[PDB]
Formats: sequence, structure tokens, C-alpha cells
Amino acid sequence: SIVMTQTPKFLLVSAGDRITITCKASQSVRNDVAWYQQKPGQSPKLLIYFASNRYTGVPDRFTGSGSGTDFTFTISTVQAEDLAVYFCQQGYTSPRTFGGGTKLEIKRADAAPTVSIFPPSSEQLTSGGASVVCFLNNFYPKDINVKWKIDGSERQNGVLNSWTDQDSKDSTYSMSSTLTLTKDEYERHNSYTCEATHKTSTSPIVKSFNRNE
Amino acid sequence: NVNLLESGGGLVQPGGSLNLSCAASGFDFSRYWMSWARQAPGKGQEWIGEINPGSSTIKYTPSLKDKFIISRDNAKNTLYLQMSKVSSEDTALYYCARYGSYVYAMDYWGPGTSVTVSSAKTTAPSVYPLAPVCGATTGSSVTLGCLVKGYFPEPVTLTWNSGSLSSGVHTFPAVLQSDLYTLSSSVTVTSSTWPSQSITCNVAHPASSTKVDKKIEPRGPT
Ligand SMILES: *[C@@H]1O[C@H](CO[C@@H]2O[C@@H](C)[C@@H](O)[C@@H](O)[C@@H]2O)[C@@H](O[C@@H]2O[C@H](CO)[C@@H](O[C@@H]3O[C@H](CO)[C@@H](O)[C@H](O)[C@@H]3O)[C@H](O)[C@H]2NC(C)=O)[C@H](O)[C@H]1NC(C)=O
Repeated sequence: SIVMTQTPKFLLVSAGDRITITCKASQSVRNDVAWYQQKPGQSPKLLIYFASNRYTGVPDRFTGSGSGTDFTFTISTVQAEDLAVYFCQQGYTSPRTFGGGTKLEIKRADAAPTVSIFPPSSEQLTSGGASVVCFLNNFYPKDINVKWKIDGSERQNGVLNSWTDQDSKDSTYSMSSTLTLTKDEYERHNSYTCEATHKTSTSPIVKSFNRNE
Repeated sequence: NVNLLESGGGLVQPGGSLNLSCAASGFDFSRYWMSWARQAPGKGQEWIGEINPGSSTIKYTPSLKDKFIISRDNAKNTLYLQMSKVSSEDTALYYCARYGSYVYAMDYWGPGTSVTVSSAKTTAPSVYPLAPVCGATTGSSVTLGCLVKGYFPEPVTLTWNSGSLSSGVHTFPAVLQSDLYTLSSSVTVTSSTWPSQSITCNVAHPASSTKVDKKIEPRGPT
């Protein structure tokens, strides 16, 4: 069974850049290699077939080359909308195996997050559970640290973070930090704070509320 | 108007069986080779198998050749995947795809149908509206939240105002804990539109026949 080793696995590029992805086949696959593009939340689209041919309607940006075991895929001028996973496939013999994919990440300017803190919903506390939600929106780059503070003291247990994929429109990321307490624990304390340390500033972004307000 | 639409995905017991189907339209299905592929969470695409127009040639990736069966009914323009002996390694999004004429390349892919192999039980989400902090917000814009807690399995679909509110939305990926997922979604609108006009989050969890809407209003006695 033929292995398609695709490199690099991850790729950070700016709009305007030429990029070259490589697929190495563990044995000959003639010229019979296709390349696909899979944007977030969408199904793959065929860009290249028989290694060097653009599929119908694919823009001139995208090219491919190779034969035998060495194959490349090239975007001559990377555009923001090219944010996606690119993977190869050999179709010389069954099973028609895929490469592992290359995740393309778009370099844009640094942007601080817009932070919004949310008390437990009016509709949640009756259930006995209490979720405190902090949204950190439209920031770059991806890495960011969220510190929860209850009455001034830090809380690490019960926190869960979730990042969005890079937006195809503005190339930013968003993140939700959810602190899960019991109703009883939530009611013991008054001050609730989420702090967003991002490289865009030395000073953390602080959003806060008091339970009895 | 080439179109593929998968269905049949859902929750199945480990070791159990499940049948997927894929409806083809906008082309003469009987002229084309068809294939199935799948994408496990966080992993790459994996080719499952293919079948030629007359069903005389059916091929599988070896790991699957004794547990999955591919068939097609040209009279119905439908492609089928008979899954059996399933395990957690079979949890994935399953895609049907057409081979282009004269190439073993998948020139059109369906949107996919989600399959989860698990012993855990189907559980509907609680859905909670998240209004801003009690103080009346300054500033030109307002961020609202919708929290979707404690459902199984994936997925859930979340829209705002039945989808007529699409800009300024971020829907965060579900996180799994103790065989229960939690997801949230934020929407940012101008303060001229809220709270003077209504905003609702619409949550659908098909696996539990659940459809819950939550209108979001400012916190406080009513
Ligand atoms: C998944 O689908 C298989 C296959 O059935 C065929 O393919 C599907 C994709 C659809 O197009 C179906 O409409 C189509 O028939 C199902 O297998 C079928 O299961 C039934 C039992 O549920 C079998 O009937 C039995 O047949 C034996 C004879 O061997 C009798 O002794 C029994 O009393 C009973 O009549 C049927 O033969 C079988 N068909 C095939 C081709 O294997 C399967 O049930 C389905 N699975 C799920 C979970 O839906």
C-alpha cells in the first residue's frame, strides 16, 4: 500500500508569497497525482490532476509538477482566501491514498482581542451549575493566555478554552474561555475576572463583573 | 448543478452496523465511478473505496475490506456504504465523491455525514442566552453569547435570527468532557440594533430531535 509523505505539515505565509508543497510517494505512481484544497467547514475541491493539470475553473495561481515519486504543488501568489488544508492523492493504484495534508496559515498584522465577559445566564443558575464565559475575539496571532480571577485569587481548575479556525475574511482568531462552577460555589464569591495576556501588549486586558450587580 | 448529498450518519454502538447513502443529481450517475472517503477528527482525509459504473469493480483500502461494503443503485442515482464491525477508529465525517471522467481523482465531494461510534447515550443540550454584564454597555457595539451545554453526540447547528444574522458571528468548536460536548457562539452587533430589535440563537441537535431557540434580552427583573 502506497504512502504519500506530504511536507511541510504546517505552513505560515503572508499574502503575496510563493509556496511549494511536496508529496513523496513510497513507490512510483507514474504521473497520477491529484491535489485538493479543503477550506474550513467546506468539502475538498480538486485543483490539480495527473500531477500537472489544472481542473476546470481553477485559477492560474495553482500549479503542480512531478512524476515517479516526487511531486510538488505551488501557489505562485498566496491570497488570504487560500487559507485551507492542501493534500495530495495518488490514483495510480488502489488504495488511492491521500497525503497527510498541509495546513496553510495566513500571516496578518498583530491585533489585540476584543474581550467580553458573561455572567452565568439568567436561565442556568436554576440547574445548580454556573458557567462564566469570556469571549476573546478577532485577535492575532493565535497564542494567548487567559487567567481567571475569583475575588482576586487565580482559578485554574474548571477552565476550558476553545479556539476558532482562522477566519477567511480578516485572518484573525477567536477564543472562548469557559469557567464552570457549581451554583453554590459561584454564589460564595462576588468578583469574577478574566485576563487576556496577548503579545500585542504588556498589559493584560481585564474584563470583570460582580455577581450582586 | 452537480450535487451529492450524504445521509445516514449518526451514533452507532461499537461493534455495530450503520448504512450510509449518497444521493447524486445534476449528472448521469450511471456514467461515473464513485468513491467514499472519510476524515476522522483532527486527522487527514482517508480513502475508503471506489466502485465503477456497472458495479463489477469494487475496491477498498485493506483495513476496511472485510467490514465495509460499497454498492450503488443506478436506478436511484444512489451510492451506499454498508459499515459493520465499527469501532472508535471509524468515528469520522464520511464523504461521497465522484471520480472525474477519465481520471481516478475525486472531482466533486459531498458535504459529508457525521458518524460517531460510542457506547455513550444521546443527550440533548441545555441552551442558555448570554446577555452582556448588568451595566448598560457604553460603546457602539454589543457582544452577545449563546451557550450550548451537555449534548451528545456531535454535531449541533447554531444560527442567529434563523441565519439572517451571519456577520460578526464566531461559533467555537465543541469541547468534549465526560462524554458530553459544550459549544458556544458569540455575535457582535451595533448598539443601534440591540436591544431595540430582537436577537435569538437557534440551536438544533438532530440526534436528540431537539430544536431550541433563545431570545437574548438585557439582564434584570422583568
Ligand atoms: C444495511 O443494508 C444492508 C443491505 O441491504 C441493501 O443495501 C442497502 C444499502 C439498501 O439499499 C437496502 O434497501 C438493500 O436491501 C441490509 O442488509 C439486509 O438486511 C436484512 C435484514 O435486516 C436481510 O434480510 C434477511 O435476509 C436473510 C437471507 O440471507 C433472511 O434469512 C432473513 O430472515 C432476512 O430476510 C437482507 O438480506 C440484507 N440484504 C443484504 C443485501 O445483505 C442491512 O439490514 C442494513 N443495515 C442497517 C443497520 O440498516
